[PDB]
Amino acid sequence: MNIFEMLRIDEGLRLKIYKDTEGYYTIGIGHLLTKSPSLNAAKSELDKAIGRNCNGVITKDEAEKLFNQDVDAAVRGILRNAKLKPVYDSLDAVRRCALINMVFQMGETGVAGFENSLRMLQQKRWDEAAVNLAKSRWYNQTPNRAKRVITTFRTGTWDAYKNL
Repeated sequence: MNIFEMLRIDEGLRLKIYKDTEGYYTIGIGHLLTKSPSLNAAKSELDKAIGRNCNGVITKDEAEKLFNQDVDAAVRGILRNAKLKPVYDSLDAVRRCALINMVFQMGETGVAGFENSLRMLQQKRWDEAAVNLAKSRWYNQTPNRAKRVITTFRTGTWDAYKNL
């Protein structure tokens, strides 16, 4: 299993503009288009992102291209972030995937907001950190996905996804 397959499981793939769990306009593999209520603002952003007149729809190829860009940007973001980089560097390969997953869903800023949990991960206090991560809006809003990520940090294996 790898970051791409993990994220493809968590986000799904949709080839027509859709609304995410928060109600925002998204397309592909969790690619947020805009937080704006306008489907028109969304269709404009989409065309700008793809470089063609899409009319709210894209091909598999376009979805994957967007996905490659987003995972890349998430990774580069972590490495440039002063709060995030040290944590990332301290982790093993599977757990690194869990942090990337959080960053892709919630942005750098958002994850950087989990101060206490980050400190516990850096310390390698797995169980403690899993309990702390669960005390967030994130966990209450998307509990099954949060649980999968949480189990990933807790165990350092892909068991939560080997099911799926």
